[PDB]
Amino acid sequence: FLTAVSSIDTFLPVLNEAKLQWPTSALAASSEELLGGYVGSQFYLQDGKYMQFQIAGSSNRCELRQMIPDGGSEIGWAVDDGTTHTATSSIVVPEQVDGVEEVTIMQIHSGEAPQLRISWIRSKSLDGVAYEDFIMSTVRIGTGDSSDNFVKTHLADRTAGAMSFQIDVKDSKLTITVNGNVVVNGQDLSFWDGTDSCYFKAGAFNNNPTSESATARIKFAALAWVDH
Repeated sequence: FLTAVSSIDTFLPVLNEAKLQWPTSALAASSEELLGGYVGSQFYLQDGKYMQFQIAGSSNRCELRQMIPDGGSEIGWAVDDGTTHTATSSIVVPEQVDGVEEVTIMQIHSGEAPQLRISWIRSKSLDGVAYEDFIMSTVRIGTGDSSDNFVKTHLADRTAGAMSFQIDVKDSKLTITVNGNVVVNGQDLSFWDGTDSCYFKAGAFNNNPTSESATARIKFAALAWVDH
């Protein structure tokens, strides 16, 4: 059998506060199943140290969804409760195979929409400028579909080596730090004031692939979700 992510200590804190959704939004493994050695080609310990997610198919996913710790049910939090909600990761995004076009690797999501997606993108124009093989943030500042509902930012070109991300939400402001540098500084989340159903996600959520069989693959060297 492939080696399970829970066979080492590194990911136990996040697995204790997550369920796995795979290959759709439906539950694949409870927190206790994750801590108890759930494993497959979609979710296994790679190179002895990475929690690796793999998924093919349009809008399919292999993704952790934040839960109340210690076997609890789904968590929901607010963007302006006075605390800081923080997700920290170290991610190796390998070169993606032909057919994979965009992979969402971290989110803030709520009952009805994603407040934030961090995604790898093969190629895209942002604000009249072309970028290739890069990491992007997409923030929703409304629920509609026109462009005024989104703020998109080039976070970094994809690197061979691990790339760290810190997502901080405090007092209706979002900050994203990449490799220790603030890239998104205090993006307004006040559109979501009153929402108490937000939560973190991380893994691989395959968006708009050109082929249904192309398998997205994302490796986490570290992942934690905390409330300060």
